[PDB]
Amino acid sequence: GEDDGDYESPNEEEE
Amino acid sequence: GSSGSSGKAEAEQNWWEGPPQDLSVHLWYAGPMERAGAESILANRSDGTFLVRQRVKDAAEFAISIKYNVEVKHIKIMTAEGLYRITEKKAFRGLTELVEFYQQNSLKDCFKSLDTTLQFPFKEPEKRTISRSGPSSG
Repeated sequence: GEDDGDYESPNEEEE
Repeated sequence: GSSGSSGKAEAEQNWWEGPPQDLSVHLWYAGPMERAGAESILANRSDGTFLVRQRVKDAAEFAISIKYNVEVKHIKIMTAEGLYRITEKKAFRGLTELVEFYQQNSLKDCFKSLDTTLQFPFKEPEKRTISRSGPSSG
């Protein structure tokens, strides 16, 4: 799809 | 696919002739090396090692791979008109700065997962809190 999170993800909780 | 071929790429051969400016200058460098190639590096080395690798998709793409939590982590670095940033909130001007910056700012800020910052590069770390400030530059 469009989204791609192959690497680590940044602060999610923190909008 | 959902698979990962096996490889070691173990071979010490330097057939170069005085290469010009290149990431090499930095105490940390990583060519097109694959995942395993990076993991092993940060896996065998001391806990907290890191380096700078480039992606194949876009020549102008870097990634910071560091070993932590009994596992090797990696980050995708962006590039805008000669820029460098891994987050939308934060943004840098050069790759070097982004690296020499994390060493002071725990990646935990952005990557809550990684509760650690660049401890040691690929070649060798620094000493005597050596750093180069950027006067009216950047």
